[PDB]
Amino acid sequence: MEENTRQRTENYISAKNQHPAWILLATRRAPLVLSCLKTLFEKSHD
Amino acid sequence: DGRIFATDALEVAITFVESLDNRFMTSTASRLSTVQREIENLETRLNPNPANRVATLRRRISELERELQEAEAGHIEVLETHQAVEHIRDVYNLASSLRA
Repeated sequence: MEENTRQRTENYISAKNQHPAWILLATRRAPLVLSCLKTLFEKSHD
Repeated sequence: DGRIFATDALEVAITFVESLDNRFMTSTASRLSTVQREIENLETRLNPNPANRVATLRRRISELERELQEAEAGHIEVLETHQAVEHIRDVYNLASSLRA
C-alpha cells in the first residue's frame, strides 16, 4: 500500500505551506528574524 | 498588551536551528542505563499483583545490601573522566528536555 507514501507527501506539503516553523525556515530572510527573536526571548518570557 | 510572545512553532524552529550545530549525543552508554532503569521501574509500578511487587522490592533490597557490603570493604567505584563527562552531558540533556 502506497497510501502511507502519498498521504505522507501530502502532509509534508501541507506542513511546508502552512506550519509557521517550516514557513519561517524556508523564508529567504529566516536567519535574521530567527536571531532577533532568539535574542529577544532568551532574556525574558513575560 | 503590546508585547510579543513566542509560540510552539518558534520554539521548534529555534530547537532545529540550535541542533544544527554540534549537539549532545543520546546514542550513548548512559541513557541506555537510564532507559533500562526507567523500563524496570515502569514494569514494577505497572503490575497489579502485590506479590510480584514485594518480590521485586526484596530483590532490589538484597542487591543494595550486597553493594553496601562491598562498599564497606572500600570498593567504592568512581566512574571515569570520559564516563563522568558523558553522564553529565546525559543529565544535562534530560534536564533541558523539561522545558520543551
